[PDB]
Amino acid sequence: TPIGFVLCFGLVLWGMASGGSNLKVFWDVASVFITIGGSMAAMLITYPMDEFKRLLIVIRQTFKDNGMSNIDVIQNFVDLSRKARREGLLSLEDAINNLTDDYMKKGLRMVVDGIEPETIREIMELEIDEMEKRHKSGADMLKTWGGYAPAFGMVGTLIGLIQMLANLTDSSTIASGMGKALITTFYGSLMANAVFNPMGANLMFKSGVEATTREMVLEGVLAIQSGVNPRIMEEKLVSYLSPPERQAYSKVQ
Amino acid sequence: LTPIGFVLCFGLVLWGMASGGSNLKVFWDVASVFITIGGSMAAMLITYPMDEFKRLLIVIRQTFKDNGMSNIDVIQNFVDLSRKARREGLLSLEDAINNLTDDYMKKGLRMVVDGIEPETIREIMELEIDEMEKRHKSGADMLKTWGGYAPAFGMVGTLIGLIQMLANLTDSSTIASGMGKALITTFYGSLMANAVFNPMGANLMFKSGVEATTREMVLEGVLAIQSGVNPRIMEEKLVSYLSPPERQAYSKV
Amino acid sequence: KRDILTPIGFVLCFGLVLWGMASGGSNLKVFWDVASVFITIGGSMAAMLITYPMDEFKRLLIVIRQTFKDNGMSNIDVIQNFVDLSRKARREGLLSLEDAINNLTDDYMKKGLRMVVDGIEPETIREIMELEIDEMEKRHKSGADMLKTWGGYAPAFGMVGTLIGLIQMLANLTDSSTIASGMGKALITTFYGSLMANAVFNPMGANLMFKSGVEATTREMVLEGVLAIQSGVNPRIMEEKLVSYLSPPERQAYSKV
Amino acid sequence: KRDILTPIGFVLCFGLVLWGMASGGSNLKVFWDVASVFITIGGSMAAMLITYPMDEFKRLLIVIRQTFKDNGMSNIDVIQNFVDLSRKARREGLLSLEDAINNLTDDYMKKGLRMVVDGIEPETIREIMELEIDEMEKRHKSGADMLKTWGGYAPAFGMVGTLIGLIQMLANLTDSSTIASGMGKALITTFYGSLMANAVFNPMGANLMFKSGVEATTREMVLEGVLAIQSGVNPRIMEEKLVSYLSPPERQAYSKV
Amino acid sequence: LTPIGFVLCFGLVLWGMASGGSNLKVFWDVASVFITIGGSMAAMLITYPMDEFKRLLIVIRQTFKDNGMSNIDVIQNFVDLSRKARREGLLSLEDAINNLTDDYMKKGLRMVVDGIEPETIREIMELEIDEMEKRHKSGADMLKTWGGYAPAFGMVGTLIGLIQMLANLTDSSTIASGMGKALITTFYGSLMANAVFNPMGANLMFKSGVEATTREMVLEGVLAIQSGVNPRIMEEKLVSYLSPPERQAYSKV
Amino acid sequence: VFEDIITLDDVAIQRVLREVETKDLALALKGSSEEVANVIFRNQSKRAASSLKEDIEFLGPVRIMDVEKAQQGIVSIIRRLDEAGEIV
Amino acid sequence: VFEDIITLDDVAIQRVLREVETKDLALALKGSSEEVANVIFRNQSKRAASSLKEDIEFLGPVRIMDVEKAQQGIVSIIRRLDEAGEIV
Amino acid sequence: VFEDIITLDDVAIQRVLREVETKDLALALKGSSEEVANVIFRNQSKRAASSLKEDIEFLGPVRIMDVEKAQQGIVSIIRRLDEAGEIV
Amino acid sequence: GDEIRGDEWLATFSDTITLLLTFFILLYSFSSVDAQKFQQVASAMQVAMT
Amino acid sequence: GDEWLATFSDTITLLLTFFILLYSFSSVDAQKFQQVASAMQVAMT
Repeated sequence: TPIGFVLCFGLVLWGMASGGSNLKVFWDVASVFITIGGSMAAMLITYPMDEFKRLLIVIRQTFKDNGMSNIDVIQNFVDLSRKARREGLLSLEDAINNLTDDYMKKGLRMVVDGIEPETIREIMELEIDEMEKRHKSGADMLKTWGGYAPAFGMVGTLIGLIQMLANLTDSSTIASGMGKALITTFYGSLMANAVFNPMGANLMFKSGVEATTREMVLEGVLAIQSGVNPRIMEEKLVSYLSPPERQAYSKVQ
Repeated sequence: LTPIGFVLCFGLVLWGMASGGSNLKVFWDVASVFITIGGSMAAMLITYPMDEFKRLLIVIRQTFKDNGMSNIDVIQNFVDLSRKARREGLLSLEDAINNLTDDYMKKGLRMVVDGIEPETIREIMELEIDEMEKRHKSGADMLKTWGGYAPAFGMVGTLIGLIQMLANLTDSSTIASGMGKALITTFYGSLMANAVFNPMGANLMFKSGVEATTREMVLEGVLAIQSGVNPRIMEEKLVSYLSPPERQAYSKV
Repeated sequence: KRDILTPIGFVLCFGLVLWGMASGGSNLKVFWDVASVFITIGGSMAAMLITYPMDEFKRLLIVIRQTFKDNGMSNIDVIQNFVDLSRKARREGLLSLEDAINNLTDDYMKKGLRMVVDGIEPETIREIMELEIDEMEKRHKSGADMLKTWGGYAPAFGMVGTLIGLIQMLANLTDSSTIASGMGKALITTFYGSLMANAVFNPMGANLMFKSGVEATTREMVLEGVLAIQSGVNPRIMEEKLVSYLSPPERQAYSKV
Repeated sequence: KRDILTPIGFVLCFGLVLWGMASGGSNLKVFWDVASVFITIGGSMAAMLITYPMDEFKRLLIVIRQTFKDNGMSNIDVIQNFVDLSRKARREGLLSLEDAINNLTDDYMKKGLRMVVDGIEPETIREIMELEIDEMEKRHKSGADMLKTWGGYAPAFGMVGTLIGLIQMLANLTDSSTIASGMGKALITTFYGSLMANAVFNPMGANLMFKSGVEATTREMVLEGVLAIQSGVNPRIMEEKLVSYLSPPERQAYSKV
Repeated sequence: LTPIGFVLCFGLVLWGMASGGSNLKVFWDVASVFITIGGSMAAMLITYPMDEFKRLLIVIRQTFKDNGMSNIDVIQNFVDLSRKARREGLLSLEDAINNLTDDYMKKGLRMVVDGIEPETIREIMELEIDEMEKRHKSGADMLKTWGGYAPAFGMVGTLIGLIQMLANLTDSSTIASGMGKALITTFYGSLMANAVFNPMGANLMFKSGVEATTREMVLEGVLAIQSGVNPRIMEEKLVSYLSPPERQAYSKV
Repeated sequence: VFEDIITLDDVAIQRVLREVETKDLALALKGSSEEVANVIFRNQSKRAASSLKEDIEFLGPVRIMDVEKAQQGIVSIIRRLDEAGEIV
Repeated sequence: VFEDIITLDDVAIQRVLREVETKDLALALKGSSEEVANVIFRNQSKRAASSLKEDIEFLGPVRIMDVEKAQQGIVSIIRRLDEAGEIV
Repeated sequence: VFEDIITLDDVAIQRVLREVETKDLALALKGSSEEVANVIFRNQSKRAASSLKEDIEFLGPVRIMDVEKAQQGIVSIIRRLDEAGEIV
Repeated sequence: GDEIRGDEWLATFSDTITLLLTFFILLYSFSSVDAQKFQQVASAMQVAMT
Repeated sequence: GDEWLATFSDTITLLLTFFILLYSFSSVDAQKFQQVASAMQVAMT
């Protein structure tokens, strides 16, 4: 949700407008090219085109791909463990296909197809690893851009200061050129702190949330194959829930 | 103590602020509050959707008021339970287990009373420890992330202040007081990071390690109850978790 | 096929900085002074000579230069070369590839293929070829770490220049020529240090590691292609196993043939 | 083990700082500021109370204090004590050692040897005594991490006092007394924060980690001496394995007895 | 490593200091050296025990001679030893072992001619490599720690100078000279960190990797001689340890 | 036989009950009377007994022979435990 | 069985006790005399004896036949090491 | 039966001259004539032939009847590939 | 081991203040301080520190 | 070993404290400025 972006730039824009100065003192078309274009050009040197495409994919996943609730994961696995206890293991095909969650039908499908549990863990732990690697790579790209933008804004500020010293004519315009040269640094810090750094941390946090759910699903899938009691399956999977989540789960199950 | 540390931290800083006879209103600026607090808050909404932010806020609040039993009292309960289990068996501990106030000692001991092999009891209990540590880390990481955002948006507000005043100046005296108003937002971000967010994030990390030691202590001793070890041997292994100040306090009790 | 992102980035990065430098119609000479060159560029380069001996520093420079001078045949062309070799292998024998192998340009490919022709055991070839990849990755990492070391030294010596400029300015604040000389030293040392770190050294080091990983993947596919010549497979099982290493953009790129 | 670098380092560190403060004709009262004490020393200590509850804060302070004590006896004496114990245990049996193992002041040798005399299996003894080493290292790491946490808090609150002082100074430019108070606050808060971090907290926490590792090694070889007493061996194979744990500059010292 | 980088580093920086017709005596202060070097050295004494300093002196002394064995030389003699181990048997490798000066080739080679299991040889030789890396890493950490202490105590001296000057201002014309004089300690700390301590710490880390590669190369050659590989087999196995500049130099000889 | 479990003491039954698998216990409880299950329900925890309640009910009509083989597993566990410390 | 232990010297009785474990020693000591326990709880550690003080009480009811085999087993181990350095 | 190498086609000799050791093959060629050596050198890689030449000039004096062990082993290699893709 | 440190702002702040100090030193180089106004401040700091 | 950069920005801010205070009690000489401005051009151009 872009609610954070609207609030971030809205409060910043309000802060500039809060002072009696017009907003034109913060606008500089040349400063945008030095900061945005300079840091973007360093990103082109830093990263190949393949990393940019993977970053764009992982960014779109954040705004669209929601996931599955951990309360639903335990609720489904507990019922699946219960049903696989009353009936046989080769009786959950109707339930397996009706699961509205990827990586869980696939994990359960190699359980009914009789592949070794250790190979199931390795196959589905690698899927966790590539998800983590994809998010970490995209997060590092955004964090790298979050370091480039203020660095190139500082370079643009230094250029403005050096130019001002060379053309030193009026002492009453020295401070005016001081603030005009600082626009590049303001652009760099604003883009780093309102766009790049929070979005990179967003990918890192979203990776950890997904990794916990995938490990919880993998734990349930392995417990279905090596048939455990529904009490043991629930007790094993409850550990992934926070204390607030356990009370919510206890009411339903 | 954390609740009194917050009172002491702002109280001691405020006393130093007012020590030289200066009025404290020079440190108050509504616009600076909204740029620093609001801007860092909005950046946190980019990193965390306002559903995981609430859950992480509750996670932080949960650790602030929880008051578990002491480590010394863990020894006494386990020694008493081991002595009683060697007289009337494991099923005699059922009434004593329900009188516990841990929900982690209770969960492990209830698996002990039922027929649950030590292999799955261990990995279930270590899973609870690992997921507890991950939950504390995510809450601490959220606080540490805010401890970086607040000075970051204090710096953004300082640039806004510096640019605004350097553009509209009337004398060298009004410029000097312009820097003071520009630096208020940086002061807000530094104070919020160093007095609230960073110490609270490190507090969660410290609490996670303390509870992890207690839970490893409880697990190593839940397995000793069902393994039928001697109460003296159980106590000898259990007391190798307490500080020497705690070891003598347990000796006299 | 062709890496065009980093030349575009270099042209855009230094073109935009140059455009900003000349934006006000000012002389570009104001951004040049030997004192700042001697402090930041000279100081950080001499600090690099403390970390890296000249023999090893020059050696890592060639590794960096060779990594960005990639003129070899593309991953598709290697696969099309292996199926061509596999076709002749099962028709005229393994010894018939001696002339074809010696005409190859990839030294890694020839090394594995020559062992296959001479009859070296399959697990010996894999062990040697894997060690070729592992040591080449380590060499590339040393070159990239060298650039990252310089990317920290240059801003560090640009802050030393700021201290030099400030002290020089403060000691003679009534000279007006020491002030100008000190003023330029402080600002331009920082200007040089941030340009070296953020426009050259740090982006180049990260760029080097990405090229190393791509080249390692190419070698891992060449190893399987080499080992499939030894076992002996028609260019139908070879083609399917080789393209599993191909990148998703490259997987269907050759699908027309 | 009669460490002299730490007492000497502290004397020179504060002696040089004090010599710098009393350089020329400066009166030492100018470095004392009550407002500064409240901001950085008080502020960082109060932030320490947020991170660490007062009960656990006291515990870690006790853990830090105990690690810097003279402890008991050196690595030379424990080998001599174990060899003397081996002679007495190999003649009068494992028992009759109660008097010898009760006047000791180790509290870790005593714990292991009491289990040996009682007749506890070596596997149980080894796992209990190795658990003591692991938990002691965790306690020492917690104390050292607490010192490093304070080493980051004090300069952080020293910078807070700088902003407080500058804001005070710039908001009361017509009042010289408020200007003087604000500037004195800003300068001395940083001075206090940098002294606490760089002269005390950061060096001392690292010093705790080195002492923890040395103590862990001492406990690792006390366990071997305890287990070898239980598995009765003559006092020549005991002194064979105990000296293996000695440091390279310590093994030859024992050879001269 | 020759000490020409130190002469270049201080010499090139000193040329920049004196460039704009600036007198160098404003950068010299004997008391400033004691505050910066002595203060950071006293902190290092607190930080590190005596044995760590002795170990640091050993690795630093080693890195300034480096009169060891070239990688091209290692393979050249290993390939020659392969031929003799094939032409005249393994037992004939007794005079050639004692006529070389490597102190690591000999230890591994003497193990080969003494009938020791390949896994046992790999255990001993790899542990020796890890010991060498640990010695270099701890030495580099010590120099990096000193590279953080020297600027820290240089700033302490600057603060002392600023506090003392401010207590006796009385002139309004000696402030700039006083501030410049106080800044000398910080300049000394930064110069010693960036020109001595940090580059030397990175030098030890780089030297560790170079020696680790040479020792891994020797271990591969030692195991190849034990198994009696073809001289062509060990050649191409050891050639995959040389840079392309080294491979063309080795083939031409 | 499995019908001799009633005469055993509560302490001896409790040990073997948490050793016998719930499926094995459920399989051997169909061939026994209701009074047999009472000595089994009491000598187990509430959670263990609750799992037994659903396991016996949701197992389905099983062959007579399958019940016979299950009782051997339970009746043989107490056979080796006779000298291990259990008093009969 | 288990009568000629008082005559056995104080040095050697400690040696045999290190072989027989707590479970075997306590099982044999139930069907013994008061002065044998005093003999046993005088060549043992002060706190090790207290461990066996409660163990013998904890067993409670037990088949009498377990006493002789433990006593014979304690008798058997003495004979099998009777040729060692300890006095016969 | 030896000396059948010179009778087979080049491809068959190339395959069988890809898994024999360069030492025993040299041991089986020192006593053979030049025509047998010729069919070996040209059905092998240049590096492999150079390795063989180095192994025949530094074999030393060896007794008879052990070469036939290498020759029979070399022939036995053809026998085991007679039931494979190779043909005679 | 991605440690979260809240020091990303520090680089921008350090460089911004550094050139602000360098720019303010330039203004003071060609400026004249009021002796009477400075004398008040100089004497007040002696009272405050001592 | 870079925790000291926090103190450096602290000290540079401390250095800037005096000059912002001095600048408030200052006026442009309008002649020393010409000397500094003229020498500014000579040093860089």
